[PDB]
Amino acid sequence: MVSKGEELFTGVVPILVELDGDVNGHKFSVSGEGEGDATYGKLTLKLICTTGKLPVPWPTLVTTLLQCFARYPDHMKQHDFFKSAMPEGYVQERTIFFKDDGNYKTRAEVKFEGDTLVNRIELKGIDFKEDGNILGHKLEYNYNSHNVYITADKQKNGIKANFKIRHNIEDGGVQLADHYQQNTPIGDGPVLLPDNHYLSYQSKLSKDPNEKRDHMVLLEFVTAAGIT
Ligand SMILES: [Cl-]
Repeated sequence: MVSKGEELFTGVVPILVELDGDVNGHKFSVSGEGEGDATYGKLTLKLICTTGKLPVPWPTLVTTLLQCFARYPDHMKQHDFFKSAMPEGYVQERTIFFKDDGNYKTRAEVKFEGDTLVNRIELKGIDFKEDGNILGHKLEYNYNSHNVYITADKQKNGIKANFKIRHNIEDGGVQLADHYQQNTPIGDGPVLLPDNHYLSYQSKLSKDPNEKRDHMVLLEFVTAAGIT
């Protein structure tokens, strides 16, 4: 295989996610577990709000709460930065602009801790309207399909990405969330720097019928594309 880190994703990998958030002073934490299967580009997570009631809609946290589980086609294997940075991992940082509303800033470390892939995140949100679509909880509990556009950032030995999420509004149009992303390796080992391509995402949100805590079950299907 074209990276040593790629070897770590040939089977099902257990996942842990931990997020600490503060949006307009409303603090919260989220803990999740699940598994990823990069051979099929699939991951499943159950995420719990461990502080009680989540003060923002679950859909607004989907992108923050594992691009190393993308399925890269065989002809694209030299473009998989994410797996090449494993097991030491990478930092993923974003600014997320909600149109006509506030923004999230996130910093995450995605790395192996033993045999488990862990995503540990800090999120800060500011400038939200208390009666906007986010703090007013006006978003549908569902998720559209999007492309994440990736380019190399050789100066940082990493990558950049951008994309636009469309969150359906209950009885309305959509709330846009414009994402800007950077990833840089944590380790010093060599990584794969890609040609321009994209990750095609499809996501499904659901609930565990036996779970009484505030939670989200998230299934993502992720496939790299955009190179002939
Ligand atoms: Cl929600």
